[PDB]
Amino acid sequence: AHEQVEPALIPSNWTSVIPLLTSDFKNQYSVISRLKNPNMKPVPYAGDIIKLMAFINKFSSFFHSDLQNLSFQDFEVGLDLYPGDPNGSAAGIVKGPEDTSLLLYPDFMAIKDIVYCQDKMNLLFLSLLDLTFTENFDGKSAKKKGPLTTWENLKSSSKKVFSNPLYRLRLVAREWGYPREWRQQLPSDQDISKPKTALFEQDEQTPVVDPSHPEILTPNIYTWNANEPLPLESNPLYNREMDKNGILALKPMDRVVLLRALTDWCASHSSAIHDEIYKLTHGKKDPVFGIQTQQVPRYTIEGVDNTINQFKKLCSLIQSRYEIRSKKKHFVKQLKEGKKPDLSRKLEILKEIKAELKNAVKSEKDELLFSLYDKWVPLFEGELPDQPLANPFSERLYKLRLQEFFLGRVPHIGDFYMPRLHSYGDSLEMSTFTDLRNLQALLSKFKNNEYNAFTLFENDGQSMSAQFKLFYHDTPSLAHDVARGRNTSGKVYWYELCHDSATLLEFLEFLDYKIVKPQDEKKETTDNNPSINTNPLPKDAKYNTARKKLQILKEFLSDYYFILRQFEQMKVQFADMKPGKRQLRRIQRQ
Amino acid sequence: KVLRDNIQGITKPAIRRLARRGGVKRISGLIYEETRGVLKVFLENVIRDAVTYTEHAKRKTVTAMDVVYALKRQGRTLYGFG
Amino acid sequence: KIKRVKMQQEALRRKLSEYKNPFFDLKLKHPPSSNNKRTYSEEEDRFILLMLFKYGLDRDDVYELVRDEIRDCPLFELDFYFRSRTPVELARRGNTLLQCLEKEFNAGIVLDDATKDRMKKED
Amino acid sequence: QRLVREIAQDFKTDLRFQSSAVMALQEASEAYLVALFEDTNLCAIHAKRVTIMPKDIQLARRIRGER
Repeated sequence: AHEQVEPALIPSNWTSVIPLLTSDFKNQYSVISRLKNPNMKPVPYAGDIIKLMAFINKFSSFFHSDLQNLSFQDFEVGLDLYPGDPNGSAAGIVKGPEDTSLLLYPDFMAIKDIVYCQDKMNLLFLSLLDLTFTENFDGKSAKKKGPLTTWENLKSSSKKVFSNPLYRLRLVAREWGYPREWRQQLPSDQDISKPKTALFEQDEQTPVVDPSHPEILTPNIYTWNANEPLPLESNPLYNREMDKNGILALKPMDRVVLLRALTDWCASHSSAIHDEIYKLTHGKKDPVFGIQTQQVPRYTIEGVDNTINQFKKLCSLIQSRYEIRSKKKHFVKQLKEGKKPDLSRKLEILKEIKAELKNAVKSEKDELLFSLYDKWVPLFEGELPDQPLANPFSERLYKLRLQEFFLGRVPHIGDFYMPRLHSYGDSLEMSTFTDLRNLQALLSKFKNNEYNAFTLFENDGQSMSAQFKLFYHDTPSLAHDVARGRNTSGKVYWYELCHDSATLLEFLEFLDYKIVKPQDEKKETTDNNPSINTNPLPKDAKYNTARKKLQILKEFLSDYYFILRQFEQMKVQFADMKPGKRQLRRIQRQ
Repeated sequence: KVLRDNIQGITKPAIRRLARRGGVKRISGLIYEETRGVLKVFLENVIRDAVTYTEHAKRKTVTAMDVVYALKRQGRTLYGFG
Repeated sequence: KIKRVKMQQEALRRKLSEYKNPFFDLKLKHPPSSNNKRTYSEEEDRFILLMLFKYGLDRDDVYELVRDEIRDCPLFELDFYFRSRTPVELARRGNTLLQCLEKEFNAGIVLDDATKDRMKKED
Repeated sequence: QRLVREIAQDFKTDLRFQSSAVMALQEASEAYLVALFEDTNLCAIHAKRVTIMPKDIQLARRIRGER
């Protein structure tokens, strides 16, 4: 209008790299496990592990470096959990096509490694006990610096380090609250929390001796039906072995439960971290778009292709906006007295690049964004402080609320989870968690495999979690249950997709079927589908954008596959800290 | 089935028994772990090469001859075992 | 103060009986916020008030109880801020929103709160 | 015997053991240990004390020349 007025970069559409998920998208029924296939496994215990890991990631400064490269598999083998069972762990895993026996991890891999993992989980357990209870000297203590627990600390001569913390914990636990599975659940289906236990009100006080106040503040009161914990002997907490034995004295699932619990009260009471988190998240700033629990990067929710299309559209619009901004009457007349240095350097450099970019052609129009993102960041000062396409993993405001092993949201299905490792402070050298540009660049370096296993571990690959798995989460069904009455006490919403490269390609194969748009909508994606995997989605145009995201993630997974299998072999090559110099002399000798 | 952590099965009273039979009167508390590690080392070397004999023998049962051969090669020839 | 919860009992009776899918329908933008770093988003709080009132205004232990649900809610275990908030602080929030619906319904709570009739006067 | 089994786990799986072998293992062990401590006492006595300390142990081990 005035000077083709600066098109307002509305935060709603033009965020930082950080959108939200709002968790109410599937208000319509989407419960069908049509995505089921042979390469799906019921894992009742995963998301618990997930919270474990994400917590550990956000608290890197608190934790040992050996903790920093831990993986899902570490915990599986170390904690003795096998997938398959809707009821916990399918004890043992069958091997090959048929198996009368089951793999029985020790009978399946080198045992020192299993021992090694177990020691890690004992170490983390002890460390968590410390962080919960070494709080008498809160946060800063005589041994202030570093994680509170070390290898020698567990390998110390106390021989029963677990004793006193266990004592402290069984003291504070009864009042700190219990999980359902460690609650003495009601046999009496009458002392539901909602009603009460017994009728303490023998009778209502109808004949008030004070008729002047017929109102009664004691109409009908009861005895209270608080949930109870188990008996102490029925409390696995009261099993003496952990004092010396450590965490490996239980049923596996119970171990899981106690770990989740230890995380629970650590977050609720480890006053150092407990204040630290609130300092970090409830400082003097709110989300750029509005306060919300769960958020992801932009390309994670939309994909590289659509986000770069929309952000090229954004780039063109905002470049025109800047050109408007400089030669603007009030702006010009306030420029000569120099309002802001950014309002000077930005304007001059944006003019030079308008000259050099009107030279750039429309085919170069798309490329100029990705070539000039380096100089483009300093442009966004008066604009959003962070790019609509920026690095999420540099924000102390989008730090607590962030979930990262999310890998994709898909309509009528749910969400796709990729626990890979820590990406905060430490573990950034090849951290897969980064800005879309340099992320895809690193992917490029590993499709052409410029960097390999030796380079991979030379560049902090040992502090890089070696292995992985792949999971899908059914948000629609669980949210529907929650908003519809809590049918669950032990129902499952996590399923496994692929643990390794071979299964990775298997599932890529299987998912390309889903990405096949419903040509069966004009029928008359594979055969034998109503039996083992519902490849043909129900015939409609609902999945069009769903399949766009599906193709996008297929792309993502192909891109990942290179580096993922590269780690998969780097570990095999370089599991042990070894003077690989002689290993390279192997090649130079040949 | 797995095994672990019997290095603690070497008790302090046994340790100080050995020390006494060695003619030592007074002992640091730090000695025990030191000893356990050193013993770990010794035992590892000896078992290692003993096994080495075992496999090249294509057997699946460690024999006392393999054991004696190993410590004799080390330099502590043990008599009394053929 | 005891009565204060009584019509708050009444007040929340209204709303949880009032909306149809309050976990996706509810509105408290009459008192959006007094003076706050407005950390808990609405639908989070919709659950809790749904959970608080599905207990009801027990004025005894609910804040203890919902923590357990937050300890146990599959969707709500996912927040960590929901955990480093003990029922003590949960009061601060919970009362606030009690007050928020209170102030939203301050023209609607007393609509069925403070009138009692007697035998011999037409009302 | 259990320590024997644990350590030997590492190199090959599912090994069997002569009990006689177990014995031979031990005698070798304790004799070696004995020589170790007696030298350790030599260290301590030359060091003008009567309580043994690990530095003596390690220094003797340095002397004999096992690295």
